[PDB]
Amino acid sequence: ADILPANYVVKDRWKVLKKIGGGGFGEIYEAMDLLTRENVALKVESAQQPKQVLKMEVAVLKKLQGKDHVCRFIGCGRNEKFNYVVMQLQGRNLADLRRSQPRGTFTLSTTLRLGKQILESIEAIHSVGFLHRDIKPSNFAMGRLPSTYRKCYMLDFGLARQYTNTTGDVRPPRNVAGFRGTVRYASVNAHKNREMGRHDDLWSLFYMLVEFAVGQLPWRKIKDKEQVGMIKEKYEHRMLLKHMPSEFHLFLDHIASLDYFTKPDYQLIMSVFENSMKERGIAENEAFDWEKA
Ligand SMILES: *CCC(=O)Nc1ccccc1-c1cnc2[nH]ccc2c1
Repeated sequence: ADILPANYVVKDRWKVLKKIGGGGFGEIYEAMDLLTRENVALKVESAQQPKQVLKMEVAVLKKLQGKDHVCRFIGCGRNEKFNYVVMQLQGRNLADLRRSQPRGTFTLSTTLRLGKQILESIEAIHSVGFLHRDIKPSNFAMGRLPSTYRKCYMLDFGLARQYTNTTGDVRPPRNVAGFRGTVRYASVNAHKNREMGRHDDLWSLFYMLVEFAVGQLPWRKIKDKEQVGMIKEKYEHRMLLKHMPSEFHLFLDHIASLDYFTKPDYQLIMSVFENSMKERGIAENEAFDWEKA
């Protein structure tokens, strides 16, 4: 049930090499560019598929050309079997690198640095009027190039939603909106099936880091969406920060004090990182855990 078989050629330029991603709403593929000879990420959506998501993916991707932490947009096109998008290919994702770590934990060096780069791409997308809503390790990756290999990127805009309007006002929230994502990094907003904000992409960020440092989350074992929520709804979030820098009592207070509407203070959270980095002699020119330096 693969949309393209190998050695298929889209638009006489992109020879499919293998599948690399699947899911409900599309398949992803490594392709050789036959024009420019580099390889590339070709994502594809069935033409008939009900939930025409890819197109909206390609709008976010296009508004974000210019920004860092975004794959270069190569091309898109549709025909009577599948719609396609072409973009730059990236390296190991964070989930996979995190598991590679002996203890399943990054140093605080690598965590705080990742922190800074993930937060930019979040602000970035907020800036062009979209929530990611599905923020997780496996949704970020590293470059594979001299020019990018120490660069962490953002993948998927599948679950993305616009929160503004044509001008720049905040769309009104739905009275309900059913969480459609990954439980482990879901806010309590999402568990309560309330319309997600920019703060909810920042809750996700918060929990991602805690797991990169500490190496686990309280609920990591559970897969019941409802349970997890009830635990997260009852848990003391300061208990996570017991082995984490004291600058993360601010990040937590800040996001616990936001709603849908209220814009987050991105600079504040960018400091919690840069301060904690400083009170620890951590430089950006430091190696990452996976590096063999
Ligand atoms: C530059 C993009 C990259 O390396 N990864 C990628 C490439 C091509 C298509 C998709 C992705 C991607 C998109 N959405 C996703 N949702 C879950 C996982 C992914 C990966």
